[PDB]
Amino acid sequence: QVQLQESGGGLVQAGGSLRLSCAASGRTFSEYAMGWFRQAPGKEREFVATISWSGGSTYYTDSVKGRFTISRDNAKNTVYLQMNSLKPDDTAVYYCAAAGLGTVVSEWDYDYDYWGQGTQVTVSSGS
Amino acid sequence: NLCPFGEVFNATKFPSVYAWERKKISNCVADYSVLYNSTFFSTFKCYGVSATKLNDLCFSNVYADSFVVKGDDVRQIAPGQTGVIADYNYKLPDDFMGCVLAWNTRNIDATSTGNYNYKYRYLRHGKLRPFERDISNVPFSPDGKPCTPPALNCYWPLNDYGFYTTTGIGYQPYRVVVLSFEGSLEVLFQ
Ligand SMILES: *[C@@H]1O[C@H](CO)[C@@H](O)[C@H](O)[C@H]1NC(C)=O
Repeated sequence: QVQLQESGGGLVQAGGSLRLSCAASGRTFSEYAMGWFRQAPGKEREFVATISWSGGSTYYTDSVKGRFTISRDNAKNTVYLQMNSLKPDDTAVYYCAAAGLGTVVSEWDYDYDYWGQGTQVTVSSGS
Repeated sequence: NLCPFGEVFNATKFPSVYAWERKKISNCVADYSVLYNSTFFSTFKCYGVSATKLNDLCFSNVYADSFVVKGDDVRQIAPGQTGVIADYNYKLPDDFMGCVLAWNTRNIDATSTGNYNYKYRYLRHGKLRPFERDISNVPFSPDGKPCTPPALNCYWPLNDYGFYTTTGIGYQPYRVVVLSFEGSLEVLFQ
């Protein structure tokens, strides 16, 4: 009933950019917090960024602080993730996620009730 | 004059969770702008009260509690939660109305060698009640009777958090602030 879907991932190389998108359905999108998670291969899924229902307050993980930008479009029912200056570490499947009632922001995977399937992002470099 | 929230959130020193401290905020009108849109906060959940609407409130009688816990223990600062923190250190009522705020303090509360100044209680006879606080440090026995070390089956109930800068986020230090809102209608006498 209430579902997310990722888009905008692909192949890029180190120093390029990528603009992720995630459309939601099932209820009012402007009433909940959203958050981005990612999972490198082998390593456990970690948190990236989170946006409040209003877009006013945000918070990011340190590995991306300064490079990544989370923003939403409540008119468009979708939240984005601008990624600049990508590094081979940033290779991961990126999961979109939606928070629950009363959650303004959260970096914690247990505070989001709905999860998308994930879009691949691969940054490759020289060796 | 507006409620002095900066002196709570931006205070230099914070306490151990077992010795959590409480500030009354009243006789002021509160500008919630500083909490609403920020890059400062990693966790922000409100319970019972509308998370959107706190700037509307007009007759403020709020209590702010401060303490430090480990990242994985932030989960326990919620109504109806179990665990060493909720049971023995800081317990939130089922009927809680208010907000729970926390932010990572690794760069100021953790060291490469390890910061062991922050403590939590881990042995106790029976769970705390909501908003109960226990700063006693007396030897504990699993059968309830009094107790004098170095007797067998006699333990000390506090233990150190150990905050290193190399551990995962779940073990990094977090400063927490709980805002509790008094009931809106209180009967003083009949
Ligand atoms: C702490 O102080 C800084 C500088 O004025 C400010 O950006 C921040 O919002 C303050 N925090 C609170 C809760 O007032």
